[PDB]
Amino acid sequence: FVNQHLCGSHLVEALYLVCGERGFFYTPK
Amino acid sequence: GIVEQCCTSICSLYQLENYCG
Repeated sequence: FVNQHLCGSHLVEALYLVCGERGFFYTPK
Repeated sequence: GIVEQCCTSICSLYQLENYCG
């Protein structure tokens, strides 16, 4: 699921799934 | 940043993990 174009909610979902309990930062700008 | 790497180009696990805590 990670090796494709991932935008908006699709990118956030991928970060969520990958990072798990480590959490993540999403900074689009 | 992440949009340029994963949205306007093809994402990778390597790159996504750069954004994990």
